[PDB]
Amino acid sequence: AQDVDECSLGANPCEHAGKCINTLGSFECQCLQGYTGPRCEIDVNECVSNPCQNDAACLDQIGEFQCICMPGYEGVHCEVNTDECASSPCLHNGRCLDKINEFQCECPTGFTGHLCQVDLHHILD
Amino acid sequence: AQDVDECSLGANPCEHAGKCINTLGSFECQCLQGYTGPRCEIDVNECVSNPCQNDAACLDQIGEFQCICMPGYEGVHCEVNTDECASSPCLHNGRCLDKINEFQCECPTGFTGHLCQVDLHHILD
Ligand SMILES: [Ca+2]
Ligand SMILES: [Ca+2]
Ligand SMILES: [Ca+2]
Ligand SMILES: [Ca+2]
Ligand SMILES: [Ca+2]
Ligand SMILES: [Ca+2]
Repeated sequence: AQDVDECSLGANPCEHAGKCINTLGSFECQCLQGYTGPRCEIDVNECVSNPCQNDAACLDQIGEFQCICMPGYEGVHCEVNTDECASSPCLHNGRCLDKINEFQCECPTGFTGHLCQVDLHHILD
Repeated sequence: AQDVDECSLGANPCEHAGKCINTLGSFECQCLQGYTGPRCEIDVNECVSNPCQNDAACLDQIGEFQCICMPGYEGVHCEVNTDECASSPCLHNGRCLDKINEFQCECPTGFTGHLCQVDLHHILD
């Protein structure tokens, strides 16, 4: 069959607050974001297409995914390698190299270590 | 010429406290470590043979050299890459990888970041 407005019997036949739209012989559901199926029964797996980059963990949530980034990465898809050289950390005209969740200073001659702190022209004795 | 004991005239003809040994027609100097030359005049350059490894700075000193190591290296010749994994820093059965003046933790599934602190099996909600 059958001629009836399924949207007017009582409870909403569409799950997860979808909008019920009557048709002749059936009905249709206008689903909210993140829900699928004839009656919006399914919570879509937003992680199914592997959106999280750089070995991030994908969290399948309500109408969205969340990425948990590997250290040193950021962004919605963990697509951004954080720039550790942004604060220009190298002393004495050292050159900063960005790495993963860290930086490297390329010190000029006569200077060492991590931040080029040690003056070796200073070894005056 | 000439017949004379150069070691008995007065001052020591050998520099840098070398031992004066008389010979017929001359004399010879028995130099202390780090000195060379007929009269021990020269302070040997202990850095001449490039003893300092891994881009270390060589200091030419009295009868010895000293190496100034690049960060993460140690030893007389800076030949030792310091083992940062010695203290077993990785939490939750993470695997430690030794690097230069740093370490990397290879976390098992469900754990992140530097020391594998973050439990993601814990994202219970
Ligand atoms: Ca109908
Ligand atoms: Ca979902
Ligand atoms: Ca970076
Ligand atoms: Ca003599
Ligand atoms: Ca010397
Ligand atoms: Ca190391």
